[PDB]
Amino acid sequence: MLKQVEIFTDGSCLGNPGPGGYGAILRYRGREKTFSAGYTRTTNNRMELMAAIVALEALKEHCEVILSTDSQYVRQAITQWIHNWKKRGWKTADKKPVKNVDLWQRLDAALGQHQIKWEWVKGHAGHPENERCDELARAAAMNPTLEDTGYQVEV
Repeated sequence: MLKQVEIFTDGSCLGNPGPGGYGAILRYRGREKTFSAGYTRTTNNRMELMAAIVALEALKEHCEVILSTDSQYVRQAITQWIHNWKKRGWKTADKKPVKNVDLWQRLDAALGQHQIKWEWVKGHAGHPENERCDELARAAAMNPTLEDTGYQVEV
């Protein structure tokens, strides 16, 4: 039995927008859950954020999570932006809503219930669980069954 919740996420997209997917692996309680789905039209950044959201929301009590992703998009926002995004009320310098604000808020709500430790691996030097992730991310994109609502060529 693992003392720490462990999450592995990945996201993929064939275009901009194009069919995309995500694969997340959750090591919770004594089980190992596997999430995966593809969306008909979307972006790689929305697929990479979806990975984490869908995984953190499977957790039904306050945990100590360790998250592993090679996503630079998430890294950058967690490391240099998000802090600033709350204080300003989720707005850009030109007073418009940040890109993917719908998912950043959704994720901010999920990150909120837990003790979160981030692990930024390099796309080519991670665990096999990151590889199984990319793999699912890929397969998903090759067969979309859902629609990414909050997607906008826009805002």
